[PDB]
Amino acid sequence: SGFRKMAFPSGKVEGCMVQVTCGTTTLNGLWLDDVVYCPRHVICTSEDMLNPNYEDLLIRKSNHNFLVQAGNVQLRVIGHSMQNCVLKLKVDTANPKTPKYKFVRIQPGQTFSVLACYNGSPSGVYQCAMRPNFTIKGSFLNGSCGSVGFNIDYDCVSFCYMHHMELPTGVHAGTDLEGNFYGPFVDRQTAQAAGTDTTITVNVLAWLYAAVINGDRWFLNRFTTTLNDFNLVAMKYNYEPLTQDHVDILGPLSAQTGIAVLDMCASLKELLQNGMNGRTILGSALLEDEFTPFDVVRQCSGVTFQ
Amino acid sequence: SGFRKMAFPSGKVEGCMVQVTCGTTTLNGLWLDDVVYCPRHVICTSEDMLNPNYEDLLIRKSNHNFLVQAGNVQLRVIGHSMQNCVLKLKVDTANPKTPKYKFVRIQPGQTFSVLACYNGSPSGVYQCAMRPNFTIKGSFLNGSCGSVGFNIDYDCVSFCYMHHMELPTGVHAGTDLEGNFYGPFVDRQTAQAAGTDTTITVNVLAWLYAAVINGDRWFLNRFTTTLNDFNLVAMKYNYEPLTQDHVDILGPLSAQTGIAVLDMCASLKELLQNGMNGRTILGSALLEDEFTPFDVVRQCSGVTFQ
Ligand SMILES: *CC(=O)c1cccc(NP(=O)(Oc2ccccc2)Oc2ccccc2)c1
Ligand SMILES: *CC(=O)c1cccc(NP(=O)(Oc2ccccc2)Oc2ccccc2)c1
Repeated sequence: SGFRKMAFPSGKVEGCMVQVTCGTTTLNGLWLDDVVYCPRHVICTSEDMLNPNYEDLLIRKSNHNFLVQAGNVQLRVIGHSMQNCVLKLKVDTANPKTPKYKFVRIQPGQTFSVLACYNGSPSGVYQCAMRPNFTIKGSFLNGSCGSVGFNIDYDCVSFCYMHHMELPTGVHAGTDLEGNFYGPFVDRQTAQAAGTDTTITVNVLAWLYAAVINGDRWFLNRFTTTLNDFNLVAMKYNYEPLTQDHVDILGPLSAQTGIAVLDMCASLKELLQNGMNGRTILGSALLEDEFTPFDVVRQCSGVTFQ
Repeated sequence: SGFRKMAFPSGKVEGCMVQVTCGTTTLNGLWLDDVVYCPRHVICTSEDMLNPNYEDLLIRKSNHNFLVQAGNVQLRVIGHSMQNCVLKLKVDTANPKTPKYKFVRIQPGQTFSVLACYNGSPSGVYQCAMRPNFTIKGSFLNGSCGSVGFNIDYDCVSFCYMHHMELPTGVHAGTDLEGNFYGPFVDRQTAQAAGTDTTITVNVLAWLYAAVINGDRWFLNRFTTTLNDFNLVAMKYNYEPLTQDHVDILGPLSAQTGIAVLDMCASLKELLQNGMNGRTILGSALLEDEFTPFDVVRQCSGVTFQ
């Protein structure tokens, strides 16, 4: 029993984290095989905020202008190239700790673990979600860029996020590991702001199923809803539309608990319309939307506490 | 910016996790140097619930009745002893991945990371606190006992918790790494229940300071309180008494924000008496008490967003 915001064990990623320095700029990089991946921001100077031209900035650099430090070992850079908003530094040594890995570009509503790092040293691990507006609500201080986000599946690390920047609302923006930003953001000092965000409906429903699996049914009711009428309510509360595909995805949790998906939708509609009246669910007084259906199945028992 | 329930990076502990089997009972163990630590429950049989006599159960075992599996390598047990509610199995191989480590018995209100494991394989990492009633609100399924809790400080892992059992309210009980339970619990199938719990006042205050550091002052007021009058309110709301030592401990956060501790106490008193009125703090609609003052200082910037 119990339900926590749980991250993947971070060891396989810890062994990949390095420090990259170009001139006076230092940040984190990810060392896999003989390549180090890092934000291309590392070639920026103190003046290059407004409109840096990265191609122009990079042609002015040589391999030896890049310093890569892996623990107490300096790695020699033997090639460099830029791919979208990431730099790839070929080093003369393959990381002996490279895990089995993949690079994945995730959809909004998907969750992942973040290993926050400073100067190539991991500091903490936490779970977050790609928001519908393609920001993440992370916890990052200066020096954290190049920290990565990941999922682990049968010992294969799927990297999905590299941290670049903090927007004015305190939320975070970054790229996949091929350097393409999530969302409309660009790596330049221009007015950029998070777009209006929405609540991830399919994840709220998954977490209501987690609450039931764990033994709690207070918020359930005798009603059902059509998918159309639910989505009318959802739209009113700034929730994302629920698709038939989402309903399909919630199938296994529905079957484990015996609660039809559209019946849980009627539960959620009542919760939106009436609030919680001072009660909690899984120890929260708000509806939680940063657990996917897969996350619930992974963490919860396969046997419901009936 | 941002504030998350952050765990320590778990790699140094992952490399220590093994599987221990005695007869038909299997659970997790912790391999440090040439010793494996595990719950003494591993020598229990299917019938030994009510009142097992562990000394009697153990004298009936030999070294070879214990099977220790570390990845795909079997470790040979060459000695065994029991210390309180843990077993120590001397193996013929020192763990080459042993980190610098210590064993610590923590006070209630202290936090730590848990690496949940099954069959010696880590599954997830999360943060929790030793509650005042000496349970933890973990996330554990069958097979998780022997999973450990830990803090990391300058590459030294301080182990503080080994998981044993789940109580009827779904909260969790376990030992320090020398096998002494936290709380009054015993490892036998007898009616045992969590005692009434309280909210960890000094941690709530730390988290209010985190909210201010991150840029949010809505809940502040122009009032102060004496420590005595605050504790009268605290006692009324099932909060723990605040001591002058706690006030001292909150000194650095007070100094970083310019908010005297007793002024933050007046804030908290108002929040208890009036509720939040639909507002949130650091994205929570409840007052959070599983961040220590040390946790806040570690995660937050050293510069307040004024
Ligand atoms: C650390 C890192 O990798 C990084 C990546 C992108 C952007 C930034 N900092 P920022 O202030 O923008 C730049 C400044 C100078 C040179 C290039 C980019 O990020 C930012 C934040 C909010 C709005 C606009 C830009 C660091
Ligand atoms: C897995 C493990 O290490 C462990 C440690 C202590 C207790 C248990 N299970 P439990 O049902 O009690 C025992 C059963 C059989 C033999 C010995 C102990 O735990 C428990 C839970 C709630 C009330 C009382 C006991 C597993």
